[PDB]
Amino acid sequence: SMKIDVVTIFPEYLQPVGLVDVAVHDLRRWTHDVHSVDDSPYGGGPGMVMKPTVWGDALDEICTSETLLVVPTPAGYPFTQETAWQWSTEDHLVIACGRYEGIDQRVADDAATRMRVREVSIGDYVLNGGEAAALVIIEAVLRLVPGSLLEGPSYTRPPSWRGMDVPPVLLSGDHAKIAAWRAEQSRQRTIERRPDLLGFDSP
Amino acid sequence: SMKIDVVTIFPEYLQPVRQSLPGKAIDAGLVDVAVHDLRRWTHDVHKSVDDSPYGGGPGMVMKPTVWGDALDEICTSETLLVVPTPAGYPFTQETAWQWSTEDHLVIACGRYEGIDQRVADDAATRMRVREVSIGDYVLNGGEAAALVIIEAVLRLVPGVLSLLEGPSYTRPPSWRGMDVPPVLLSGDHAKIAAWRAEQSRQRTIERRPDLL
Ligand SMILES: Nc1cc(-c2ccc3ccn(Cc4ccccn4)c3c2)[nH]n1
Ligand SMILES: Nc1cc(-c2ccc3ccn(Cc4ccccn4)c3c2)[nH]n1
Repeated sequence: SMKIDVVTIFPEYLQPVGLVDVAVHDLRRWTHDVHSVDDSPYGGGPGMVMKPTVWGDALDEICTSETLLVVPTPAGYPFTQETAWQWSTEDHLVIACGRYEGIDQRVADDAATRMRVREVSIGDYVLNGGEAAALVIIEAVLRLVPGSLLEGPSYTRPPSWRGMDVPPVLLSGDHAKIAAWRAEQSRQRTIERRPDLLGFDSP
Repeated sequence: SMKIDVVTIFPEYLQPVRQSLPGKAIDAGLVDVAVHDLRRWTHDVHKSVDDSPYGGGPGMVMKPTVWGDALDEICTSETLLVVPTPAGYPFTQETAWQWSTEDHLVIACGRYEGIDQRVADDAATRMRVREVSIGDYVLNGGEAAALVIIEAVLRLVPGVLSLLEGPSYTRPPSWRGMDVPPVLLSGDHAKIAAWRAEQSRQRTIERRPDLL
Protein backbone atom coordinates (compact mmCIF):
# COMPACT_ATOMS: atom_id res chain seq x y z
CA SER A 1 0.00 0.00 0.00
CA MET A 2 1.15 3.53 -0.92
CA LYS A 3 0.09 7.15 -0.39
CA ILE A 4 1.29 9.84 -2.82
CA ASP A 5 0.97 13.54 -1.94
CA VAL A 6 1.68 16.10 -4.68
CA VAL A 7 2.29 19.74 -3.65
CA THR A 8 1.99 22.45 -6.35
CA ILE A 9 0.79 26.00 -7.16
CA PHE A 10 -1.06 24.58 -10.20
CA PRO A 11 -3.23 21.69 -8.85
CA GLU A 12 -5.28 21.64 -12.11
CA TYR A 13 -2.29 20.18 -14.03
CA LEU A 14 -2.42 16.99 -11.88
CA GLN A 15 -5.93 16.02 -13.12
CA PRO A 16 -4.81 12.93 -15.20
CA VAL A 17 -4.62 10.87 -11.94
CA GLY A 18 -7.56 0.68 -3.80
CA LEU A 19 -3.90 -0.23 -3.27
CA VAL A 20 -2.85 3.42 -3.82
CA ASP A 21 -4.35 6.80 -2.84
CA VAL A 22 -3.09 9.93 -4.64
CA ALA A 23 -3.82 13.40 -3.21
CA VAL A 24 -3.02 16.80 -4.76
CA HIS A 25 -2.42 19.81 -2.48
CA ASP A 26 -2.46 23.50 -3.39
CA LEU A 27 0.63 25.20 -1.90
CA ARG A 28 -1.25 28.55 -1.76
CA ARG A 29 -3.44 27.09 1.03
CA TRP A 30 -0.43 27.54 3.37
CA THR A 31 0.03 31.28 2.66
CA HIS A 32 -1.39 33.60 5.34
CA ASP A 33 -0.69 36.76 3.28
CA VAL A 34 -3.49 38.45 1.29
CA HIS A 35 -1.34 38.61 -1.88
CA SER A 36 3.06 35.58 -2.65
CA VAL A 37 5.07 32.36 -3.07
CA ASP A 38 8.06 33.79 -4.99
CA ASP A 39 10.76 36.46 -4.52
CA SER A 40 13.98 37.63 -6.28
CA PRO A 41 17.15 35.46 -6.01
CA TYR A 42 19.98 36.45 -3.65
CA GLY A 43 23.16 37.30 -5.57
CA GLY A 44 21.15 38.37 -8.64
CA GLY A 45 20.18 36.47 -11.78
CA PRO A 46 17.16 35.80 -14.05
CA GLY A 47 13.64 34.86 -12.91
CA MET A 48 12.23 34.16 -9.44
CA VAL A 49 12.86 31.65 -6.63
CA MET A 50 10.08 30.05 -4.52
CA LYS A 51 10.11 31.19 -0.86
CA PRO A 52 11.15 28.61 1.78
CA THR A 53 8.57 29.77 4.40
CA VAL A 54 5.48 28.55 2.48
CA TRP A 55 7.06 25.17 1.58
CA GLY A 56 8.17 24.66 5.21
CA ASP A 57 4.62 24.86 6.59
CA ALA A 58 3.18 22.68 3.80
CA LEU A 59 5.74 19.87 4.30
CA ASP A 60 5.45 20.07 8.12
CA GLU A 61 1.72 19.25 7.92
CA ILE A 62 2.00 16.56 5.20
CA CYS A 63 5.35 14.77 5.73
CA THR A 64 6.49 12.43 8.52
CA SER A 65 9.94 10.94 9.32
CA GLU A 66 9.02 7.91 7.15
CA THR A 67 8.32 10.15 4.11
CA LEU A 68 10.52 10.11 1.02
CA LEU A 69 10.50 13.68 -0.33
CA VAL A 70 10.75 13.86 -4.13
CA VAL A 71 11.90 17.20 -5.58
CA PRO A 72 11.89 17.34 -9.42
CA THR A 73 14.72 19.60 -10.69
CA PRO A 74 16.92 19.71 -13.85
CA ALA A 75 19.97 19.77 -11.52
CA GLY A 76 18.93 16.58 -9.66
CA TYR A 77 20.16 12.96 -9.68
CA PRO A 78 18.95 10.87 -12.66
CA PHE A 79 15.56 9.22 -12.11
CA THR A 80 15.87 5.77 -13.73
CA GLN A 81 14.04 2.41 -13.80
CA GLU A 82 16.28 1.39 -10.87
CA THR A 83 14.98 4.46 -8.97
CA ALA A 84 11.39 3.48 -9.89
CA TRP A 85 11.88 -0.05 -8.47
CA GLN A 86 13.34 1.44 -5.26
CA TRP A 87 10.35 3.79 -4.89
CA SER A 88 7.63 1.20 -5.68
CA THR A 89 8.06 -0.39 -2.22
CA GLU A 90 7.80 2.98 -0.38
CA ASP A 91 4.90 3.70 2.01
CA HIS A 92 4.74 7.48 1.52
CA LEU A 93 5.90 9.70 -1.35
CA VAL A 94 5.65 13.50 -1.32
CA ILE A 95 6.36 15.18 -4.66
CA ALA A 96 7.25 18.86 -4.23
CA CYS A 97 6.47 20.52 -7.57
CA GLY A 98 8.40 23.77 -8.02
CA ARG A 99 7.81 26.61 -10.47
CA TYR A 100 9.57 29.78 -11.78
CA GLU A 101 13.35 29.05 -11.54
CA GLY A 102 12.89 26.58 -8.67
CA ILE A 103 12.65 26.28 -4.89
CA ASP A 104 14.98 27.73 -2.20
CA GLN A 105 17.69 25.16 -1.36
CA ARG A 106 17.02 25.37 2.41
CA VAL A 107 13.67 23.54 1.87
CA ALA A 108 15.45 20.31 0.79
CA ASP A 109 18.18 20.86 3.42
CA ASP A 110 15.67 21.38 6.26
CA ALA A 111 13.61 18.33 5.26
CA ALA A 112 16.80 16.19 5.12
CA THR A 113 17.22 16.66 8.90
CA ARG A 114 13.89 14.88 9.61
CA MET A 115 13.28 12.74 6.47
CA ARG A 116 14.94 11.29 3.34
CA VAL A 117 15.05 13.74 0.40
CA ARG A 118 15.68 12.95 -3.29
CA GLU A 119 16.36 15.73 -5.81
CA VAL A 120 15.71 14.09 -9.20
CA SER A 121 15.86 14.77 -12.94
CA ILE A 122 13.67 12.85 -15.41
CA GLY A 123 15.82 13.88 -18.41
CA ASP A 124 18.20 16.40 -19.98
CA TYR A 125 15.58 19.00 -20.90
CA VAL A 126 14.03 21.95 -19.05
CA LEU A 127 10.33 21.94 -18.11
CA ASN A 128 8.42 24.97 -16.77
CA GLY A 129 7.66 23.14 -13.51
CA GLY A 130 7.76 19.85 -11.60
CA GLU A 131 4.12 18.99 -12.42
CA ALA A 132 4.92 17.16 -15.69
CA ALA A 133 7.83 15.34 -14.00
CA ALA A 134 5.50 14.31 -11.13
CA LEU A 135 3.11 12.67 -13.63
CA VAL A 136 6.11 10.85 -15.17
CA ILE A 137 7.35 9.68 -11.73
CA ILE A 138 3.85 8.54 -10.61
CA GLU A 139 3.32 6.52 -13.84
CA ALA A 140 6.78 4.89 -13.72
CA VAL A 141 6.50 3.99 -10.01
CA LEU A 142 2.84 2.86 -9.78
CA ARG A 143 3.03 0.30 -12.63
CA LEU A 144 5.69 -1.54 -10.56
CA VAL A 145 3.65 -1.57 -7.29
CA PRO A 146 3.00 -5.26 -6.26
CA GLY A 147 -0.45 -5.80 -7.79
CA SER A 148 18.66 -3.64 -19.60
CA LEU A 149 18.32 -3.33 -23.41
CA LEU A 150 16.03 -1.48 -25.87
CA GLU A 151 12.82 -3.20 -27.05
CA GLY A 152 12.68 -4.63 -30.59
CA PRO A 153 9.98 -3.87 -33.21
CA SER A 154 6.42 -5.11 -32.54
CA TYR A 155 3.92 -6.40 -35.13
CA THR A 156 0.25 -7.44 -35.30
CA ARG A 157 -2.46 -8.39 -37.88
CA PRO A 158 -2.72 -8.21 -40.94
CA PRO A 159 0.49 -10.08 -42.00
CA SER A 160 0.70 -7.82 -45.09
CA TRP A 161 -0.30 -4.14 -44.84
CA ARG A 162 0.16 -1.42 -47.51
CA GLY A 163 2.71 -3.71 -49.22
CA MET A 164 4.77 -4.17 -46.04
CA ASP A 165 5.05 -7.71 -44.69
CA VAL A 166 5.48 -8.79 -41.07
CA PRO A 167 8.97 -10.43 -40.84
CA PRO A 168 8.37 -14.10 -41.97
CA VAL A 169 10.24 -15.55 -38.95
CA LEU A 170 7.46 -14.31 -36.59
CA LEU A 171 4.80 -16.10 -38.68
CA SER A 172 6.74 -19.40 -38.85
CA GLY A 173 5.99 -20.35 -35.21
CA ASP A 174 9.58 -21.34 -34.36
CA HIS A 175 10.13 -20.10 -30.77
CA ALA A 176 13.94 -20.51 -30.92
CA LYS A 177 14.19 -18.59 -34.23
CA ILE A 178 11.76 -15.88 -32.99
CA ALA A 179 13.82 -15.33 -29.79
CA ALA A 180 17.08 -15.25 -31.81
CA TRP A 181 15.62 -12.67 -34.24
CA ARG A 182 14.14 -10.51 -31.45
CA ALA A 183 17.47 -10.47 -29.57
CA GLU A 184 19.24 -9.57 -32.85
CA GLN A 185 16.74 -6.73 -33.48
CA SER A 186 17.09 -5.42 -29.91
CA ARG A 187 20.92 -5.39 -30.05
CA GLN A 188 20.94 -3.74 -33.50
CA ARG A 189 18.55 -1.05 -32.17
CA THR A 190 20.59 -0.47 -28.97
CA ILE A 191 23.78 0.01 -31.07
CA GLU A 192 21.98 2.53 -33.33
CA ARG A 193 19.87 4.52 -30.84
CA ARG A 194 21.46 4.16 -27.37
CA PRO A 195 25.12 3.02 -27.76
CA ASP A 196 25.84 4.15 -24.16
CA LEU A 197 23.83 1.21 -22.73
CA LEU A 198 26.24 -1.29 -24.33
CA GLY A 199 29.23 0.86 -23.28
CA PHE A 200 30.02 2.91 -26.40
CA ASP A 201 30.43 6.64 -27.19
CA SER A 202 27.30 8.76 -27.75
CA PRO A 203 26.98 10.55 -31.15
CA SER B 1 3.31 29.70 -35.74
CA MET B 2 2.97 26.07 -34.61
CA LYS B 3 0.27 23.41 -34.84
CA ILE B 4 0.46 20.42 -32.47
CA ASP B 5 -1.80 17.40 -32.96
CA VAL B 6 -1.90 14.64 -30.32
CA VAL B 7 -3.46 11.25 -31.14
CA THR B 8 -4.31 9.07 -28.11
CA ILE B 9 -6.85 6.61 -26.64
CA PHE B 10 -6.85 8.82 -23.52
CA PRO B 11 -7.55 12.40 -24.77
CA GLU B 12 -8.29 13.57 -21.19
CA TYR B 13 -4.61 13.06 -20.24
CA LEU B 14 -3.74 16.00 -22.52
CA GLN B 15 -5.99 18.45 -20.62
CA PRO B 16 -3.04 20.02 -18.62
CA VAL B 17 -1.43 21.48 -21.79
CA ARG B 18 -4.63 23.02 -23.26
CA GLN B 19 -5.38 24.57 -19.84
CA SER B 20 -1.79 25.85 -19.31
CA LEU B 21 -1.77 27.77 -22.63
CA PRO B 22 -2.34 31.56 -22.29
CA GLY B 23 -5.20 33.08 -24.33
CA LYS B 24 -2.89 35.69 -25.90
CA ALA B 25 -0.79 32.96 -27.61
CA ILE B 26 -3.87 31.29 -29.17
CA ASP B 27 -5.37 34.66 -30.27
CA ALA B 28 -2.09 35.76 -31.94
CA GLY B 29 -1.99 32.47 -33.91
CA LEU B 30 1.32 31.32 -32.38
CA VAL B 31 0.09 27.96 -31.02
CA ASP B 32 -2.81 25.58 -31.71
CA VAL B 33 -2.89 22.32 -29.74
CA ALA B 34 -5.54 19.78 -30.79
CA VAL B 35 -6.19 16.41 -29.12
CA HIS B 36 -7.73 13.55 -31.12
CA ASP B 37 -9.31 10.29 -29.90
CA LEU B 38 -7.78 7.31 -31.77
CA ARG B 39 -11.14 5.47 -31.63
CA ARG B 40 -12.44 7.95 -34.26
CA TRP B 41 -10.47 5.92 -36.85
CA THR B 42 -11.51 2.41 -35.72
CA HIS B 43 -13.29 0.10 -38.18
CA ASP B 44 -15.28 -2.35 -36.03
CA VAL B 45 -18.34 -1.88 -33.78
CA HIS B 46 -16.24 -2.76 -30.68
CA LYS B 47 -13.76 0.05 -31.58
CA SER B 48 -10.57 -2.05 -31.50
CA VAL B 49 -7.20 -0.30 -31.25
CA ASP B 50 -5.09 -3.36 -30.25
CA ASP B 51 -4.46 -7.00 -31.26
CA SER B 52 -2.15 -9.97 -30.40
CA PRO B 53 1.63 -9.80 -31.17
CA TYR B 54 3.12 -11.87 -34.02
CA GLY B 55 5.57 -14.49 -32.75
CA GLY B 56 3.89 -14.68 -29.33
CA GLY B 57 4.76 -12.75 -26.16
CA PRO B 58 2.94 -10.92 -23.32
CA GLY B 59 0.78 -7.80 -23.80
CA MET B 60 -0.81 -6.40 -26.97
CA VAL B 61 0.27 -4.44 -30.07
CA MET B 62 -1.66 -1.44 -31.42
CA LYS B 63 -3.24 -1.98 -34.86
CA PRO B 64 -1.53 -0.53 -37.97
CA THR B 65 -4.89 -0.14 -39.76
CA VAL B 66 -6.39 2.31 -37.20
CA TRP B 67 -3.13 4.29 -36.78
CA GLY B 68 -2.56 4.47 -40.57
CA ASP B 69 -6.00 6.08 -41.07
CA ALA B 70 -5.44 8.61 -38.25
CA LEU B 71 -2.06 9.76 -39.62
CA ASP B 72 -3.29 9.93 -43.25
CA GLU B 73 -5.96 12.45 -42.21
CA ILE B 74 -3.86 14.55 -39.79
CA CYS B 75 -0.30 14.46 -41.21
CA THR B 76 0.94 16.28 -44.31
CA SER B 77 4.36 15.91 -46.02
CA GLU B 78 5.64 18.87 -43.93
CA THR B 79 4.64 17.14 -40.66
CA LEU B 80 7.25 16.00 -38.14
CA LEU B 81 5.88 12.79 -36.59
CA VAL B 82 6.83 12.32 -32.93
CA VAL B 83 6.41 8.73 -31.68
CA PRO B 84 7.23 8.34 -27.94
CA THR B 85 8.73 4.90 -27.17
CA PRO B 86 11.09 3.44 -24.49
CA ALA B 87 13.25 2.14 -27.37
CA GLY B 88 13.62 5.59 -29.00
CA TYR B 89 16.41 8.14 -29.49
CA PRO B 90 16.97 10.37 -26.41
CA PHE B 91 14.83 13.53 -26.33
CA THR B 92 17.14 16.31 -25.11
CA GLN B 93 17.16 20.14 -24.82
CA GLU B 94 18.88 20.21 -28.25
CA THR B 95 15.98 18.11 -29.61
CA ALA B 96 13.53 20.57 -27.97
CA TRP B 97 15.31 23.57 -29.58
CA GLN B 98 15.18 21.97 -33.06
CA TRP B 99 11.44 21.23 -32.82
CA SER B 100 10.57 24.73 -31.49
CA THR B 101 10.86 26.13 -35.05
CA GLU B 102 8.66 23.41 -36.64
CA ASP B 103 5.28 24.29 -38.18
CA HIS B 104 3.48 20.98 -37.59
CA LEU B 105 4.06 18.40 -34.84
CA VAL B 106 2.00 15.22 -34.61
CA ILE B 107 2.57 13.22 -31.43
CA ALA B 108 1.40 9.62 -31.77
CA CYS B 109 0.63 8.32 -28.27
CA GLY B 110 0.71 4.53 -28.04
CA ARG B 111 -0.46 2.19 -25.29
CA TYR B 112 -0.07 -1.53 -24.40
CA GLU B 113 3.32 -2.82 -25.71
CA GLY B 114 3.54 -0.12 -28.41
CA ILE B 115 2.45 0.48 -32.01
CA ASP B 116 2.97 -1.84 -35.01
CA GLN B 117 6.34 -0.86 -36.55
CA ARG B 118 4.92 -0.57 -40.10
CA VAL B 119 3.02 2.62 -39.09
CA ALA B 120 6.25 4.59 -38.48
CA ASP B 121 7.94 2.80 -41.42
CA ASP B 122 5.13 3.81 -43.82
CA ALA B 123 5.17 7.40 -42.51
CA ALA B 124 8.97 7.54 -42.98
CA THR B 125 8.47 7.18 -46.77
CA ARG B 126 6.63 10.54 -47.05
CA MET B 127 7.41 12.48 -43.83
CA ARG B 128 10.10 12.91 -41.15
CA VAL B 129 9.56 10.51 -38.22
CA ARG B 130 11.25 10.73 -34.80
CA GLU B 131 11.03 7.81 -32.37
CA VAL B 132 11.99 9.30 -28.98
CA SER B 133 12.56 8.40 -25.32
CA ILE B 134 12.19 11.00 -22.54
CA GLY B 135 14.35 8.96 -20.10
CA ASP B 136 15.60 5.56 -18.88
CA TYR B 137 12.28 4.45 -17.37
CA VAL B 138 9.15 2.71 -18.66
CA LEU B 139 5.73 4.42 -18.56
CA ASN B 140 2.34 2.84 -19.39
CA GLY B 141 1.88 4.94 -22.56
CA GLY B 142 3.12 7.93 -24.58
CA GLU B 143 0.72 10.45 -22.99
CA ALA B 144 3.01 11.54 -20.12
CA ALA B 145 5.90 11.63 -22.61
CA ALA B 146 3.80 13.93 -24.84
CA LEU B 147 3.17 16.40 -21.97
CA VAL B 148 6.93 16.50 -21.33
CA ILE B 149 7.71 17.01 -25.07
CA ILE B 150 5.04 19.75 -25.50
CA GLU B 151 6.10 21.72 -22.38
CA ALA B 152 9.84 21.53 -23.24
CA VAL B 153 9.34 22.57 -26.89
CA LEU B 154 6.72 25.33 -26.38
CA ARG B 155 8.62 27.18 -23.60
CA LEU B 156 11.39 27.82 -26.15
CA VAL B 157 8.87 29.25 -28.64
CA PRO B 158 8.77 32.97 -27.62
CA GLY B 159 5.52 34.26 -26.09
CA VAL B 160 3.75 30.86 -26.04
CA LEU B 161 4.37 30.09 -22.34
CA SER B 162 27.19 22.16 -19.73
CA LEU B 163 27.14 21.85 -15.92
CA LEU B 164 24.22 21.61 -13.44
CA GLU B 165 22.73 24.79 -11.92
CA GLY B 166 23.85 25.56 -8.35
CA PRO B 167 21.65 26.16 -5.26
CA SER B 168 19.23 29.11 -5.37
CA TYR B 169 18.19 31.23 -2.38
CA THR B 170 15.62 33.96 -1.63
CA ARG B 171 13.98 35.90 1.27
CA PRO B 172 14.32 35.58 4.28
CA PRO B 173 18.15 35.70 4.88
CA SER B 174 17.69 33.36 7.86
CA TRP B 175 15.21 30.46 8.00
CA ARG B 176 15.13 27.46 10.39
CA GLY B 177 18.78 27.89 11.46
CA MET B 178 20.11 28.18 7.89
CA ASP B 179 21.63 31.40 6.56
CA VAL B 180 21.79 32.38 2.89
CA PRO B 181 25.52 32.05 1.92
CA PRO B 182 27.02 35.50 2.88
CA VAL B 183 28.85 35.78 -0.49
CA LEU B 184 25.46 36.34 -2.25
CA LEU B 185 24.89 39.51 -0.15
CA SER B 186 28.49 40.83 -0.36
CA GLY B 187 28.09 43.01 -3.48
CA ASP B 188 31.18 41.40 -5.03
CA HIS B 189 29.57 40.15 -8.26
CA ALA B 190 32.86 38.75 -9.60
CA LYS B 191 33.14 36.65 -6.40
CA ILE B 192 29.44 35.61 -6.66
CA ALA B 193 29.93 34.34 -10.24
CA ALA B 194 33.04 32.38 -9.17
CA TRP B 195 31.18 30.95 -6.14
CA ARG B 196 28.22 29.91 -8.34
CA ALA B 197 30.59 28.24 -10.84
CA GLU B 198 32.31 26.25 -8.04
CA GLN B 199 28.93 25.18 -6.60
CA SER B 200 27.95 24.12 -10.15
CA ARG B 201 31.08 21.94 -10.49
CA GLN B 202 30.61 20.36 -7.02
CA ARG B 203 26.98 19.47 -7.85
CA THR B 204 28.04 18.05 -11.25
CA ILE B 205 30.80 15.85 -9.68
CA GLU B 206 28.37 14.53 -7.01
CA ARG B 207 25.14 14.12 -9.03
CA ARG B 208 26.08 13.83 -12.73
CA PRO B 209 29.69 12.54 -13.17
CA ASP B 210 28.74 11.38 -16.70
CA LEU B 211 28.71 15.02 -17.91
CA LEU B 212 32.44 15.36 -17.07
N1 LIG C 1 14.25 16.78 -15.57
C1 LIG C 1 13.62 18.04 -15.44
C2 LIG C 1 13.22 18.66 -14.26
C3 LIG C 1 12.64 19.87 -14.60
C4 LIG C 1 12.06 20.91 -13.66
C5 LIG C 1 11.50 20.51 -12.42
C6 LIG C 1 10.98 21.47 -11.54
C7 LIG C 1 11.01 22.85 -11.90
C8 LIG C 1 10.57 24.04 -11.25
C9 LIG C 1 10.86 25.12 -12.09
N2 LIG C 1 11.45 24.64 -13.18
C10 LIG C 1 11.89 25.49 -14.28
C11 LIG C 1 13.40 25.83 -14.20
C12 LIG C 1 13.91 26.73 -15.13
C13 LIG C 1 15.31 27.06 -15.07
C14 LIG C 1 16.09 26.45 -14.05
C15 LIG C 1 15.49 25.56 -13.16
N3 LIG C 1 14.17 25.28 -13.25
C16 LIG C 1 11.55 23.26 -13.11
C17 LIG C 1 12.09 22.27 -14.01
N4 LIG C 1 12.71 19.97 -15.91
N5 LIG C 1 13.29 18.87 -16.45
N1 LIG D 1 10.90 7.21 -22.33
C1 LIG D 1 9.71 6.46 -22.24
C2 LIG D 1 8.83 6.15 -23.27
C3 LIG D 1 7.80 5.40 -22.74
C4 LIG D 1 6.61 4.83 -23.49
C5 LIG D 1 6.10 5.50 -24.63
C6 LIG D 1 5.00 4.96 -25.33
C7 LIG D 1 4.41 3.73 -24.88
C8 LIG D 1 3.32 2.94 -25.35
C9 LIG D 1 3.20 1.84 -24.50
N2 LIG D 1 4.15 1.93 -23.57
C10 LIG D 1 4.34 0.95 -22.51
C11 LIG D 1 5.38 -0.12 -22.92
C12 LIG D 1 5.69 -1.14 -22.01
C13 LIG D 1 6.65 -2.13 -22.38
C14 LIG D 1 7.24 -2.03 -23.67
C15 LIG D 1 6.88 -0.99 -24.52
N3 LIG D 1 5.97 -0.07 -24.13
C16 LIG D 1 4.91 3.07 -23.77
C17 LIG D 1 6.03 3.63 -23.06
N4 LIG D 1 8.06 5.26 -21.46
N5 LIG D 1 9.21 5.89 -21.11
